[PDB]
Amino acid sequence: YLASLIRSVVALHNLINNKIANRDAEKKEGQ
Amino acid sequence: IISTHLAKLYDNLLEQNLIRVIEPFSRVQIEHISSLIKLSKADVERKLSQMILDKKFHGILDQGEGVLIIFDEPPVDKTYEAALETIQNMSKVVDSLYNKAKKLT
Amino acid sequence: DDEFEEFPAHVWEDNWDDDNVEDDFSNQLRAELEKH
Amino acid sequence: LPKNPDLRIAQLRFLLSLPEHRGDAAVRDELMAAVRDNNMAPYYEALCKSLDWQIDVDLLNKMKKANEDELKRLDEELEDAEKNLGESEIRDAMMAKAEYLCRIGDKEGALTAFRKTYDKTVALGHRLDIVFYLLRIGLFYMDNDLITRNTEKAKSLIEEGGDWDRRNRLKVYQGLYCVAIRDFKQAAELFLDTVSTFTSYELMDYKTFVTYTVYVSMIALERPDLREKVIKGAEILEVLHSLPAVRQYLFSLYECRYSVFFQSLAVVEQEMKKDWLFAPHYRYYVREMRIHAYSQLLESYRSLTLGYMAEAFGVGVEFIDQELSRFIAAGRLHCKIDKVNEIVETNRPDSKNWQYQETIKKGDLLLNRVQKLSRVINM
Amino acid sequence: TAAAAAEHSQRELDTVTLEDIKEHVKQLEKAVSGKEPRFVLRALRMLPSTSRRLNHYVLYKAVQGFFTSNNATRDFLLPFLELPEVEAYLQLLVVIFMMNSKRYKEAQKISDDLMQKISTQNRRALDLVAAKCYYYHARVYEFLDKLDVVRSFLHARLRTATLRHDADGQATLLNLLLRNYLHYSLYDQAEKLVSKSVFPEQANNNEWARYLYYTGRIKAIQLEYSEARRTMTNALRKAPQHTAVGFKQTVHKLLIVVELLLGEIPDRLQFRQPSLKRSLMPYFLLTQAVRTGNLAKFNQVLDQFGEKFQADGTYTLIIRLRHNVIKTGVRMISLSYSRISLADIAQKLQLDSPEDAEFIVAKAIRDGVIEASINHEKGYVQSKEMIDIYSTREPQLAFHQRISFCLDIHNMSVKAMRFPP
Repeated sequence: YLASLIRSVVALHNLINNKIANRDAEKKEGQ
Repeated sequence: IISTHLAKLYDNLLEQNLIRVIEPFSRVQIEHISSLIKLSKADVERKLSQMILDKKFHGILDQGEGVLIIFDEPPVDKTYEAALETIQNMSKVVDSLYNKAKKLT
Repeated sequence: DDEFEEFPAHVWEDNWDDDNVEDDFSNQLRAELEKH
Repeated sequence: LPKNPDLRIAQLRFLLSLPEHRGDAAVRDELMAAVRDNNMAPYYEALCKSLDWQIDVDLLNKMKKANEDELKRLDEELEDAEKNLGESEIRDAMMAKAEYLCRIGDKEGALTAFRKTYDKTVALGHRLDIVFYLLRIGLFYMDNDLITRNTEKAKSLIEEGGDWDRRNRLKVYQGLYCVAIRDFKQAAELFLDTVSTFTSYELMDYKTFVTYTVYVSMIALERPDLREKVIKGAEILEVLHSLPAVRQYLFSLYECRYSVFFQSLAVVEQEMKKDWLFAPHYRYYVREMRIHAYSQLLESYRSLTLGYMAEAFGVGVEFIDQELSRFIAAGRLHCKIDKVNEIVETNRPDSKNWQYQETIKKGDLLLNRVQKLSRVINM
Repeated sequence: TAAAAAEHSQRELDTVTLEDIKEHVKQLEKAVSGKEPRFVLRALRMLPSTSRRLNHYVLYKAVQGFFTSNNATRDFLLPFLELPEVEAYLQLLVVIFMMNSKRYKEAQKISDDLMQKISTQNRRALDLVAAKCYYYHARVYEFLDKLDVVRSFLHARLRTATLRHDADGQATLLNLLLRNYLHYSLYDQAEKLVSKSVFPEQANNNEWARYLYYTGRIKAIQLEYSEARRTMTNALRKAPQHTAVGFKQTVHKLLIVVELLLGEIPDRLQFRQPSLKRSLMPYFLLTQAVRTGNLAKFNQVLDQFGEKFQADGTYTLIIRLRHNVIKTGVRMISLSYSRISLADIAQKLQLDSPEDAEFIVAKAIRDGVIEASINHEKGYVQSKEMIDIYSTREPQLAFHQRISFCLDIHNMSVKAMRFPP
């Protein structure tokens, strides 16, 4: 359970990074 | 200057004698221990309670049938410890992830 | 963020037992020892 | 430092402002003596208005005239300093004016004068002294907002630069404020850290400080730390030698002589309710100490009978049963009663069991946070 | 002319808000043109702030300068102000401002225009704007105080929006329909509909919170206290933090009531909360009375605060309270005891007779709030022999639920991971 919790937290952090990168890329491309 | 030291020596000797006489057992009658050690039931009970509270030996009293259940306490599992501190670390990491996302999106 | 405008709108950490009204422990002890 | 204001005045006023204690007239004599000596017209008027006392107009007018004379003299000196003397003596005159306003008890006037003095002045030591005056005024008036604002200010000044003495005095003030706001854990920490080097004689006497430290340390410290840092504390033992009741109380708790402990707890409740700083905490303190004694006694047992509990605590079986039931219901004890054959079993959780429960609780918190994050972001 | 200076500053703010509206509109064009049938949610995220900052002249100039592509529909906006998604979003802003002005008649006329337009246009990226329009139309008819034809029409719209496999529209329609049923006290029909419907598992957090609140209300009045309490706690957790004070207050009140019914005591932190202290103070008095077990205090507080009790709605639950007041008494008596006798139970609960105490403890067994045995041969209520619950499958089950949840979070995250190219 501890292992799965850590893995899920890491996955969420990766998704947050991906969202930030995608929004930055789209904003830069638009402007 | 002498009375205090002699009282401390008395308490230490009583502790050592109690340990020696209680080692060859797993469940004893406070009456039997008192008879072995040549003291009074109330005094031996109070000393045993103080020792147990201060964690001198692994045992729990029972003032009913008049018993001293001695045993060995299994060592605290270090895995649950490390897991708990890791849970705390991940909680503060989740706080950091909030600070990132909820403020940049 | 979205908001629910649809629905109409000490410095301590208190405890439930605190509000309970009872005699001062000094008086309680005095009574207990008087009847004991 | 000086007693400006003198918290003894707040002590006496609060003691008077209590039921079954008004009219003792010894408090009245002492308070009136101090008020006349320090010429506190605003405080005299406020006390009379709040508590509905008679006013001795003759002395009130005499001391008001004295107060106006002093205020005019201070203003004239400040005007002369501004006209001729330099910024240093202007600041000195402002400092004296604020001192006198505090002495007379002008709360808002003293606050404004001190704010102006702090804004003008630049010396680090004088800034520390001004903020300490502000903190003492805040304690005098029991204004948590001002007290905490000035505490943050003084901490910032010390961090920017400070010395050992002002650091200790700030420690003591923080401890007083924590005792006021029921942070007994931090209060114990600060008081035990600063007990060996008590210097803030303007707030209380060393004996009162030691009694406060003993009370707070015992309510905030486990058995090992209590033994290590109070029972084996040089200064605490030295002062408790002169204090024959607090020593009894602490040592009864430590040596597990619980009847004497309960008697001492009763007397200590009465003293602490009479006290002004601890006043809105005596019920909580007594409840906590009762729970502490019950837990200490049950820590070394598995089946304890109400008869033996009553004998040990010098109380009745009915009272013991009532208190045990209330505390178990509130969840402050690990023990289950059995009334048909009066007994108290000790259902203390095993180490692994408690670790599992703690893991469940912490994991539930973290998982709720993670679920919130995931559902907020994935959309 | 301070008035003139304020007007010029207001017009500068108007230009800024018009630029914001342009940003939202271009986001709508980006969404429709590209994949990811979203970013309409991005545009709407500022919808509350834009609606708050709206102005009469702002809307008038917007309608005057826009809607130039085609159609003369600006004749329905200019007199009252004196594209696939852009028309819908601007028009939604218009109707929101009309509601702010409180002119319900033309508000509902214009909303019906919206509703016909959206029903005509069967698009897939317009579903979110349609759901927002549905919510605001339910609200305008609430303000008009009719809420009669909404039942049928939103029911038909829900049928259409569930025939189309939509989530946001389904959730919004279900929430509004349940709100109508509750406002008209049609609890039976609400229960039937929630039983025979399925809430979109992936729905907006606000809609999830609303659905949990309504379902908890249904269960509480339907005699499912455990389900009501857990659902209501989940709704409170899902709800926003620094807003929705009224929704949070209602959830707190009903949750406190349902907990008192279950036989527990609410956390004092709820009441201590500044945003809820004054609102919940009557319920603080009720909680104090129940904990004390004083029927006189209970009755006097009920009489004093009956007004708020219609304002919110708890009377059946508030008498079920008295029931669970005695239930809480017996639960605590069994909690802080292991072998208490029937006579002692009667003495401590002030019950008239040991036989009455026996009946009450048996009903406590019904409710499962004491989980204890009893023996009338000698007349005492023995408790379940407490077991060290770690050499059993309860920890396994708990860890299994949590592990499955963590795996599901990882799966959902790694699926939501997106790449726009």
